[PDB]
Amino acid sequence: HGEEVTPEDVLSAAMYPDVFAHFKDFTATFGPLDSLNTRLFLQGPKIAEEFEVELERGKTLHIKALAVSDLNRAGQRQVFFELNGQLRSIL
Amino acid sequence: EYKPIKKVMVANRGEIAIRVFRACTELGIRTVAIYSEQDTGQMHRQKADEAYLIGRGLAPVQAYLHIPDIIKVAKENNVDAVHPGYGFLSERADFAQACQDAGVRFIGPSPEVVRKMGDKVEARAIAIAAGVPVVPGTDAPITSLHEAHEFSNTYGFPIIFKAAYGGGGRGMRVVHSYEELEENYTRAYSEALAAFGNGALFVEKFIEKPRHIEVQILGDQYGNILHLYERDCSIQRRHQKVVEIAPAAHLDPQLRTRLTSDSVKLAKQVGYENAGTVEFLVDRHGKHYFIEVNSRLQVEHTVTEEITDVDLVHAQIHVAEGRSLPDLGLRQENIRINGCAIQCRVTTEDPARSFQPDTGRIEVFRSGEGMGIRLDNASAFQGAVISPHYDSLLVKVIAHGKDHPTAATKMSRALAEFRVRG
Amino acid sequence: QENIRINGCAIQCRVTTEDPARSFQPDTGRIEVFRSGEGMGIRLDNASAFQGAVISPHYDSLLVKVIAHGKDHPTAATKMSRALAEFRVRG
Ligand SMILES: Nc1ncnc2c1ncn2[C@@H]1O[C@H](COP(=O)(O)OP(=O)(O)NP(=O)(O)O)[C@@H](O)[C@H]1O
Repeated sequence: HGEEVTPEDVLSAAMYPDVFAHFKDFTATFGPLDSLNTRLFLQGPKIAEEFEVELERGKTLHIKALAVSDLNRAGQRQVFFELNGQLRSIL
Repeated sequence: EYKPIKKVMVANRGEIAIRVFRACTELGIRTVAIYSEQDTGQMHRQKADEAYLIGRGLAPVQAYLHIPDIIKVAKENNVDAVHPGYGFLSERADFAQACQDAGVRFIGPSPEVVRKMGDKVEARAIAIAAGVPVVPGTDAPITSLHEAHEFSNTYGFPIIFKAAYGGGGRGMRVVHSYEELEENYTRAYSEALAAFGNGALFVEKFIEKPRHIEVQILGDQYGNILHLYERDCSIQRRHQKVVEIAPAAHLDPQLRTRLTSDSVKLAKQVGYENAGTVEFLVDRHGKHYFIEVNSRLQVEHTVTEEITDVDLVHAQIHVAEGRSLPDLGLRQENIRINGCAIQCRVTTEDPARSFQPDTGRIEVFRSGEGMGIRLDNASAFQGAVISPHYDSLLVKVIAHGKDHPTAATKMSRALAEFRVRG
Repeated sequence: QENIRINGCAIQCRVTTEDPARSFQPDTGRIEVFRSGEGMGIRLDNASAFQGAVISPHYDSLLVKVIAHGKDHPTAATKMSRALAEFRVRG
């Protein structure tokens, strides 16, 4: 699962390989963490509320949560997020 | 040949920012964008590479006019070049002088040329200095009804008062008799002294059937000046541009070449060295009367940009680099006429009451892409909210075709294809 | 014949939902974001591309046809480079 692994990660893997693999697998899927608010990371975005997430020195973005659908056929929900000016649906 | 540019920052919003970002991305130059807090839901923010906020505790219209914040944000981010756009600090030489003193490159003319332009007195004197006839009228500002009476008696009965301190229409009313003359002059003077600053007024001759022709001028620092082509925009609801046509409607070749020569001579005498616009006026009998010279890039540049197939933003960037015009391979004999173009602007004004601008939320948006159809989307997208603090521009549309009726029909189809609901 | 003349150069490209990695195998799914990249000398023809569209697994897999007209070959090549960089189709 190595594409740009640095020596620091090489040494970290020798410490705890199992949890390192699990952490890398989790980070690859859900994305880069520790840019979120702690209450946002634990609780989550409360509905009808807009918050801000800082990514790089200029990359700054906003999220607003709109609503949540019901189970369609396969235990799947649809969530409508409002980005800077657009709408995205996630399953 | 000189110090190459590695980063460019812009101080406008909407379509200019998008255009210059496309230009910089074409040359692989990093982009820096600025925005106000009340304007945090646009597209140019995500289009650039980095974005920063200015005017945190300022007015929404005044946040973009704060020089020190722009200067410090440019200094901190290792920005080398800055573009002024139009309508924001473009016609204030103070910003140019501050940028020069800060060691940052300014995309445009020197502060001396800007100071020479602006106020009408210096430009008018420069015009009368060499050719380029101007409309007959008073020279010094007029604040007395008596001298206005002699000026009306000498030249002609129908006159219009033109004011200073602002290029907008303001109180442009025409006097056709004597009884209304005194009351109109008093009202205009009161409005100038109260609602405005200097009560400088001028008495001239109102042309019964005006027709104004624009010409673009491109200069370098090696004393080379090239005219692009002419433009006609006679469609004015009151005093504002509505629909633009790329070439001359019906101009005699002698007239067009004489106008070109006069514009080139004026630019050379002033020694302009960047992209600017020269405005004139044509009577039914035909008398080219000087109006003013625009020191910035006009919004209606796209028609000429499409006719001659020459990218003006690339030319401006490369000339700010230092490369001379022959190096770019741009010659007056190397350009030619190819087709015609029609330019139109999508606004949010109610077309019934008073062309009063409207506000709301866009619910349904679709766009029309055609053959000679080119689209510039400022803030048009699904679920967009327009603010009344700024202008009301949605889309800038240009239609290109082999003939004027052909371009007209193509643009008609394109607008019929547009779909904005909400 | 006399009224027809060469004027500039052009480049034509088509975007397709195929995997250039394994076997140029077509891919099916639902699009979650779509954006346009029309510019100065850029002409765009959109067949079926909108937010939340669904790609049928049995019909043609063409989304958008993009064309550049320019004064020279490198110019149009750069315009395609920039326009393709500007396009964003995720999911
Ligand atoms: N026939 C005319 N005779 C004399 N003056 C005229 C005539 N027609 C227009 N003017 C002026 O031409 C001006 C055009 O209005 P406007 O377009 O708002 O100025 P402007 O070109 O934008 N100035 P600026 O902002 O410095 O670029 C108005 O002040 C008109 O009164």
